[PDB]
Amino acid sequence: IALAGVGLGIGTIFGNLLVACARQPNLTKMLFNYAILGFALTEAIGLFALMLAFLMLFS
Amino acid sequence: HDLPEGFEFMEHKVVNKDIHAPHENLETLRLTLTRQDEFLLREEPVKCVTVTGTNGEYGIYPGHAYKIVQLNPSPLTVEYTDGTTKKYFVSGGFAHINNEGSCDVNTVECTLLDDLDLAIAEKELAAQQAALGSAKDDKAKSVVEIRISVIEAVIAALKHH
Amino acid sequence: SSWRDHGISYLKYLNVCTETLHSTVKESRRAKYERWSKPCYTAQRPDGAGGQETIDKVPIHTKDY
Amino acid sequence: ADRYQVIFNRFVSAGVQRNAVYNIPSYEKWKEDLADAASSDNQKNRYLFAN
Repeated sequence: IALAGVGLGIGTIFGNLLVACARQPNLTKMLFNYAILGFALTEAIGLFALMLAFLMLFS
Repeated sequence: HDLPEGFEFMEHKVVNKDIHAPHENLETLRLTLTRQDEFLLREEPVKCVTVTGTNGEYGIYPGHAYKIVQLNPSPLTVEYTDGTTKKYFVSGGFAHINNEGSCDVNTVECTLLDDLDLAIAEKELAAQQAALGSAKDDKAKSVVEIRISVIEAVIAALKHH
Repeated sequence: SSWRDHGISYLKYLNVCTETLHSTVKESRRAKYERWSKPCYTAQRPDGAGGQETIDKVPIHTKDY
Repeated sequence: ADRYQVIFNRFVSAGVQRNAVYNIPSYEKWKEDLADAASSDNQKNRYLFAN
């Protein structure tokens, strides 16, 4: 269930990304990089839960 | 026959900053206040400027993001770094805020709040209220409402301080 | 507010606000400010006879809005 | 109207008076040009203001 707060979190970042790119097209480089940096700092938490799931599923 | 463009005579162009440029911490804002094609301040360094736009009030300080504001009849405040406040009253216009550290407030009419009087506003408000009932048609009612709103804003500004 | 629904343009709204603001000025400064509103102008087209046929495309005074 | 061109006189000094022109691109096409100023790198002075 923790992934529910992770998958949604990714959508929030990308949702903001599109708006930011619309009003600053030239500065797409910084925005896209920061979006993918955060996506990894939200995927980590997703991996946190997945590890516990596997531990409690395979042990 | 190369018609000199009228803007070319005005060499004081606007300083726009590129997006990628490094940041600069600014301590003053260059304010340019204009009334009916007559400026009262020429790129004056100020600490901050308070302007009442349509959505609400805005306190512009150096480094404020680039924006366009459609002003409404209301007071306008300018606070210098020294610690002195100067208050005008505007009837409308636009305010351009630049991320480079400039703010150009071009209003149709900008007059000192002191120049305004209270009793004059009160009697004018009463006359407009009386004329509102006798409005010829819907357009007259809207016009009177506009006049009443301006007067109420002026009275509120005077009563504030 | 309600003036947009009636077709009144923004510029006319600005003119009315400025005229009202000038009317609210003190007597002394009203000598100057009131000069900045008085619409002393007309619109004319010369006709064959030479008469300057006045046009009614736009109202001149605020009361005509 | 495609454009409105105002032709008036400019007063540089006490005696140097010239003819000056103001062009007012019709809104409909001004919106279109504001589009290029917002997206393409072209028109950099009018990039922030346009945005």
